Amino acid sequence: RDINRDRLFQGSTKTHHNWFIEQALLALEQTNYCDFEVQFEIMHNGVHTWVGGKEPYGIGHLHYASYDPL
Amino acid sequence: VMIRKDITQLDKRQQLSLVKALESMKADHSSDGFQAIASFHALPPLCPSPAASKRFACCVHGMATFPQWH
Ligand code: CUO
Repeated sequence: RDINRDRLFQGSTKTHHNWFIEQALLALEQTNYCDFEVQFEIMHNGVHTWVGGKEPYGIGHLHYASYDPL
Repeated sequence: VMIRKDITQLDKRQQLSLVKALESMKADHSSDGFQAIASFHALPPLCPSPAASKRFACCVHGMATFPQWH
């Protein structure tokens, strides 16, 4: 895992508001399950990319990601 | 159900309130005020009476009652 972007820890100064939180909260807002899932799933994707980074065998790749314990 | 949580867990907003509240409490002129509240535990000693020649500190320390008092 090449968490090239350590930047993840760069949250907001207020600290509550975070990108994840903003994204997640919005997802929570929807009543419809389907609508909820689209937002929900995308938020999910971010972690995969952030950890995997550039590395060929990692979280970032669909193929490889299951291998990592994260 | 006011909730007491680990200090670490606390939110910035949660923290925000405590910091402001205590600071305001510090200012509080009232008997309810912080300086006054502090006197409950120890000096100035209030126990025998608020105005009594010999005063003892309010510690039901070394007693069964101790956890209740605190
Ligand atoms: O102070 Cu009297 O007990 Cu912790």
